[PDB]
Amino acid sequence: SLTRIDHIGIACHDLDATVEFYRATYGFEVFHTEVNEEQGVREAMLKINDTSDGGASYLQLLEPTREDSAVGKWLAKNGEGVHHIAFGTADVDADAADIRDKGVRVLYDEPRRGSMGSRITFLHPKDCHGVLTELVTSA
Amino acid sequence: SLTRIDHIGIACHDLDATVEFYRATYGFEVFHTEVNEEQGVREAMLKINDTSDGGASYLQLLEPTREDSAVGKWLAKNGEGVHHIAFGTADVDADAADIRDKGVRVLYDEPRRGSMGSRITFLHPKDCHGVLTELVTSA
Ligand SMILES: C/C(C(=O)O)=C(/O)SCCNC(=O)CCNC(=O)[C@H](O)C(C)(C)COP(=O)(O)OP(=O)(O)OC[C@H]1O[C@@H](n2cnc3c(N)ncnc32)[C@H](O)[C@@H]1OP(=O)(O)O
Ligand SMILES: C/C(C(=O)O)=C(/O)SCCNC(=O)CCNC(=O)[C@H](O)C(C)(C)COP(=O)(O)OP(=O)(O)OC[C@H]1O[C@@H](n2cnc3c(N)ncnc32)[C@H](O)[C@@H]1OP(=O)(O)O
Ligand SMILES: [Cl-]
Ligand SMILES: [Cl-]
Ligand SMILES: [Co+2]
Ligand SMILES: [Co+2]
Repeated sequence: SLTRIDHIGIACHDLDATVEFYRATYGFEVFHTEVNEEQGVREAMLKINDTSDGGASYLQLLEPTREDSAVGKWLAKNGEGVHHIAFGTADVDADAADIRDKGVRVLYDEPRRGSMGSRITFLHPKDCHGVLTELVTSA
Repeated sequence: SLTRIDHIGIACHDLDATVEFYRATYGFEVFHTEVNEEQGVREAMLKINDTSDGGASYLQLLEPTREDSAVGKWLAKNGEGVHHIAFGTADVDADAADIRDKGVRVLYDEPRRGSMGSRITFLHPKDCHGVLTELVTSA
């Protein structure tokens, strides 16, 4: 079952500049940074709060590592802004299988590696009224 | 201080169809619905979780009441998708005054009425790396 908003994925041209804007304007600190070569992103997680299911909610700031990537293509077309939303679950494999059985396109057979060792999948935005939708089980 | 993600604002052509997609696909229920004539929206709040600051996080589904509105114009230009993000605070007036003092454009002098009697303001998306950003104090 999906038990939280895990994160808001925000695409930006310059991660270091955008991280500084969040820190200076709101006082949000960097929880974690990493590069995901498979996804083609340099990412910064800013933790905003903890959640009633035992997890947390983050802003996930993303800069593309290459133009030919999900976020590189999206930035080229749309400019900086919200790229995806992510829901947390204790069992991404089971929740993904249930949602596949409703005819929503699940982009990965098997969950892949996301932030901080998480296991992730995505739902096609054209099946979700225009919202690229991530499912996340934390490590 | 901003202590939670309050909500994700999602623009849609047909609120009743989009609410049904969230209910059928994820099991999310309607927490509240209302019309905001000033903002030009018919809205549905779906509660996803409670938050460590005592508040909650929602999906805010929005259908425009008229074409000449924030959401009507955005839908016309961009199609269905994420429209804004909202941060919760115990004192929207003070947090708005601090952010005004950093040169980020605050759209309302005085917080206005939002969902469930809340007091809200917005930050200009061109000052926030492309993200229309709401500040919310719950009633
Ligand atoms: C690591 C991490 C984490 O949480 O752990 C992350 O979040 S990594 C985050 C980065 N990774 C990902 O996003 C992986 C999942 N995304 C993808 O696989 C792809 O971006 C998708 C969904 C398939 C789309 O393919 P592609 O990038 O090749 O562009 P596309 O040209 O195929 O676009 C197909 C249509 O979908 C629309 N479209 C594309 N990206 C979209 C988005 N982010 N939100 C809403 N709509 C979107 C686009 O406007 C096209 O619509 P029209 O037909 O033109 O109207
Ligand atoms: C009740 C409730 C609740 O929580 O309680 C709600 O949330 S009600 C939610 C609905 N209410 C609101 O959104 C009120 C706040 N929004 C506004 O006042 C306006 O939409 C804004 C920000 C000023 C923009 O003005 P307008 O609608 O007239 O369109 P615009 O043509 O002025 O656009 C100016 C530029 O800003 C860009 N722009 C417009 N809306 C945007 C959005 N949602 N996210 C990111 N960028 C956006 C647009 O692409 C233009 O960029 P280019 O220069 O072309 O690149
Ligand atoms: Cl990697
Ligand atoms: Cl009203
Ligand atoms: Co993500
Ligand atoms: Co809102």
